[PDB]
Amino acid sequence: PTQQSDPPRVLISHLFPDGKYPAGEEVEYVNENRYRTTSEEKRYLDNMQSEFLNDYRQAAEVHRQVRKWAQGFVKPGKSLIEISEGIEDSVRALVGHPGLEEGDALKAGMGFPVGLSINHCAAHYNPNSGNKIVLQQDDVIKIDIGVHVNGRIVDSAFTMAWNDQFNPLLEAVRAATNAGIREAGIDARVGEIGGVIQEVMESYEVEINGKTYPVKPIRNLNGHNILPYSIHGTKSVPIVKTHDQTKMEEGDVFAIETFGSTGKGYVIESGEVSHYALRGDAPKVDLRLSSAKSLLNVIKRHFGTLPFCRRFLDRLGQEKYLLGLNNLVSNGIVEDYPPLVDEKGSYTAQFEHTILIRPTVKEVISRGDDY
Ligand SMILES: [Mn+2]
Ligand SMILES: [Mn+2]
Repeated sequence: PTQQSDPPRVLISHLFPDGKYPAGEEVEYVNENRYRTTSEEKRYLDNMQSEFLNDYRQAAEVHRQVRKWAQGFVKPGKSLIEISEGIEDSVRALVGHPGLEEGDALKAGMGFPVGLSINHCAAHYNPNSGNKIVLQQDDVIKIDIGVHVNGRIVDSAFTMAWNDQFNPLLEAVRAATNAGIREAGIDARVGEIGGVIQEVMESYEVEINGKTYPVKPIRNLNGHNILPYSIHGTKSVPIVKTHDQTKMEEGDVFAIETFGSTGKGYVIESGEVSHYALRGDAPKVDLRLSSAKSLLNVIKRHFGTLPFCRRFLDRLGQEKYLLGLNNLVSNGIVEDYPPLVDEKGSYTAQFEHTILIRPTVKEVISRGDDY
């Protein structure tokens, strides 16, 4: 009767005609916070933020519908460019914002670049223009998609593979992410969550080419809280046990992500850079390159503090910007985020959800029937 298309092009509001988007997985807080579910005070407080919640849920439903398409489309033989462009075009169509006029991408659309990270690369790879890389049968790809509505950013990610030998690695990381999500809640201490994530993940091992490898958490990667128009707040959620005693609090939003690896369990920056973000705390700089000054205005007027990638500049007709972009990075105005890799020959996997720590309940807003 009324369904999404292939690829997704139907405005999400057409599929939810009352303008209300579905809640994600709602979980009661445990023990001394269980009173929150039925507390009239906390229910009224939660209801004050109905528009915030509904925007978050719109972004999460777009995320689900686009990743459903991706899960059916992405296979060996597809190019990274066509996958990324397919995801991006679907997100923008569903939210109704082409993101070409100044300010339009800041209303709704991509929350950050599409991560398409293969094998020993765990994160922060996105093809730049002219990229010709095609997925192979023995690849393990992490697809990290961000959707925002009015600056409410849903960050959720999953891994795909086509050779069954990798399945235990994917299962390990999915299980570890789900254990971290289960531990999350008001007053939970992030370093203790990390220990639970680690215990679950390290209970897995995977045989690759005749040798058995323990699955190791990537110890220098972590989840984080999410702020308006800003993917990273000040709080971290480690994926190993640490003595970070920071607590989750009412009103927080967290990206609970875990990464597992058959290699060292540690990543370094390596490879072509595609991902960038304007720092809200950028210092004052006497910019002399005309092209750094013009590029900064393009960035502020189109992306604000949302992360962007090179192709997001290319599609705005920017052609001579790499000098200026590197200058804004060197001057501390824009941060760069190079691809992150474990050792050559290793395989890494990622699963991630966004959770809302509401006054009443925990909402795993990006949960779907897929993961
Ligand atoms: Mn992510
Ligand atoms: Mn994240």
